[PDB]
Amino acid sequence: LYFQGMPHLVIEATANLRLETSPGELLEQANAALFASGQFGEADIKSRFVTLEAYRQGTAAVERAYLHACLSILDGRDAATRQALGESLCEVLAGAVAGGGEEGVQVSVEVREMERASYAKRVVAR
Amino acid sequence: LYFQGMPHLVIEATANLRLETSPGELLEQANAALFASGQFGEADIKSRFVTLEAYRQGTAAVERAYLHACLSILDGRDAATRQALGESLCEVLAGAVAGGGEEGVQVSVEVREMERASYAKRVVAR
Amino acid sequence: LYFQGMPHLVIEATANLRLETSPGELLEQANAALFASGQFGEADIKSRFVTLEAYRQGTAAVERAYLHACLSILDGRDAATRQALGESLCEVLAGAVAGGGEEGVQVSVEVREMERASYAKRVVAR
Ligand code: NA
Ligand code: NA
Repeated sequence: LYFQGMPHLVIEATANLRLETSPGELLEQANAALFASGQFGEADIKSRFVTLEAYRQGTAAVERAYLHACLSILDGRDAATRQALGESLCEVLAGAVAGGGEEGVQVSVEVREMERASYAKRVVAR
Repeated sequence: LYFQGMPHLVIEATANLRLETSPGELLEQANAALFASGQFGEADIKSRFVTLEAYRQGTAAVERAYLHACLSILDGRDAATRQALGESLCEVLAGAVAGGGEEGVQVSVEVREMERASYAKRVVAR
Repeated sequence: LYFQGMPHLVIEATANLRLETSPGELLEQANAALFASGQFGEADIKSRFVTLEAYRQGTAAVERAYLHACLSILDGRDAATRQALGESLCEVLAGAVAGGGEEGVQVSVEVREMERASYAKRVVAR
C-alpha cells in the first residue's frame, strides 16, 4: 500500500478566541481546503486543533487572542506551491474568526517541510 | 558537565486511539529504542506524549485514528542516521497500536534537525 | 498595515517541575526578554506554555524534570542573532527553575526558522 501519510496540520488557538464554527467544522474546512489543492490524498490529511490555556501576547496589559497553524508537508515542492498552500489555509482560518480579546486577532500560517528520506510511515490494519 | 541536552521526542495520538501500553510505557519503549541506537546520552533523551482531543483525518465521514512522532536531533548527521532513527521509532509506535476508528491506523515519524549553533542548554543543579 | 506576526514561543515543562513563579508570569518574563532584544514588535510576540503530564527522560529509574522552549522566527537572521535570542531565553527559563525530580533539571532552547516566503498572516479586525 502506497500512501502519502501527510500533511500534518496543527492549529493552535488561544482559549479566549471566538470562532464562527465548531472546532470540528474548522478542521473539516481546513482539510477540505487542503484536499481541494489536488496535492493530497483524502485520508492522508491529518489535522488537530489545540486550545492554549496559558498564553501571553507581547507585554501590554491588553486582552488579546491569536490563532496560528503549522502545515507540515514533505520536502521537495517549489516556493509557489508552499506559499499557495499557506494562503489557502490562512483564508479558512481568518474567515472562521468571530473575535477575541479587545483588539484585532492575529492569524498566521507557517508552511514547513519534513525530510521525506527519513519520514517513516505505516498503516496498522484494523 | 558536558551533555547533549537532546533529543526531543513528541508523540501525538488522537483521543480515539487505543494502545497496548500506557503512554508512559510507550515513552519508555521509545527512549529504550533511542538509547539502543548508541547515538545519545541516557539522561539526554527527553520524550513526551500528548492526546489530541480535537482532530480530523481527511474529509470523509469515516472514524479514523492516527499516531505521529516528531524526533528532533541536532543538525549535522547524515541521511542514513536520520532514516534509521525514524524507522526504529516507527516500529515501536506501530507495535503499540491496539486500534482506533473504523479502519487502519496511520503511524508516522518525522526526524527533524535543530540548529546546534543556536541551541542553548543548561543544567540547573539540585 | 504592517506587522511581523511572529515570533512564536512554545514553552514545555514536565508536570513535576517546580517554578519560582507561575506559568503566566514565566511567559511574561519570556516576552519581556524577547521584546528587550529590539528585534520584534510588542504585539507580535506570541507565547504559550504547556505542562507535560506524560513524559520520560532517559531509561534510568530516577525521577527527573525538564524544561524546553522552541522559539520560531522568520528565516534570514544571522547565526549570532539566533544564538543570542536562544541564550536570552535560556537565562529566563533557567532562572525560573526552583527544582524537580531527584537531580539537576535540564533546560533547553531551540531557535528555529520559518520560511518567510510562505508565511501567511492577517489581522481580523475588532
Ligand atoms: Na509530534
Ligand atoms: Na503548543
